[PDB]
Amino acid sequence: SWSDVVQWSGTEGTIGHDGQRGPGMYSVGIAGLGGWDDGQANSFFTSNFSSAPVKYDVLTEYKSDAPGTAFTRQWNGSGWVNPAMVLHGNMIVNGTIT
Amino acid sequence: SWSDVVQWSGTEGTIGHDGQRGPGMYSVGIAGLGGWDDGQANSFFTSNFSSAPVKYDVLTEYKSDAPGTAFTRQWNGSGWVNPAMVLHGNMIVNGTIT
Amino acid sequence: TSLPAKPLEQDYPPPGWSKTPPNRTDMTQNIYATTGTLDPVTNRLLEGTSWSDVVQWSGTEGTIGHDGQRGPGMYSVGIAGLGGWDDGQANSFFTSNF
Repeated sequence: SWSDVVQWSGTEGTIGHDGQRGPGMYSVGIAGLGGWDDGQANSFFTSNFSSAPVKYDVLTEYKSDAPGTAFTRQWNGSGWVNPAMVLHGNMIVNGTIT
Repeated sequence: SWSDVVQWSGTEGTIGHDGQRGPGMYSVGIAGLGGWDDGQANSFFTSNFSSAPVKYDVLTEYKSDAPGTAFTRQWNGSGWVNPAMVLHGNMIVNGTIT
Repeated sequence: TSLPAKPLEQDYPPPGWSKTPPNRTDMTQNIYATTGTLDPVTNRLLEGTSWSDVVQWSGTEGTIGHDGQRGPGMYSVGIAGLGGWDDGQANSFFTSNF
């Protein structure tokens, strides 16, 4: 009888992976914000980016009704940590110019 | 004579597709803006991103000479629609703080 | 995963080899086949003849291609002690984050 059926021609390769997505100096607001929200930040990225945040990702969270209350954190690839030196144009919090 | 020429070795696969591009809370201005411009917004993405806008994409359009005139829309994957809750730090339009 | 060395043993099959093409559970690996003159009386290779040069016999997985490019945005970043546009700092920003 016929032998065991075996592949004879070439095989198409699978889908690989390419360069990672690039973040930006974003600025988003959350209603009723009293502090930095890791959950809201993660939800923002999951909803829009369709991918996890990447290394050195900077996102700014603030309460719009009182623009002084603003929080900025840097994603170092595993979580949100306080960045060493991040300075926005909206860094004027307590209405003071010296 | 020789038989019909047929492939004998493996075949390289084609190029697949990977995770989608991630948007951000962008803020762009258009000269002479009297309202939200779908065409200008699409031209902005086509020129810079080199790709179509993705789901939950937020872009802010404003007239720089009068910063109060600002418009923000969310791209829900098929068009620009009014977002449910988007609140920027520049949401102060009519010079009023209450 | 690579081209095996030519078998030296006259056994059918030689050590490390199988008479029938084994199932390719791992796609990255390839089925390599070599041929020789078999003696049915001894169930081994014919005296004075050996296995042919080892050649690929099954399909080959393709390499990783490239897809649509990353999309930028209307970003706004600050640098301490800035007296003018900094190409080096801008490039460092993109290399670190993007």
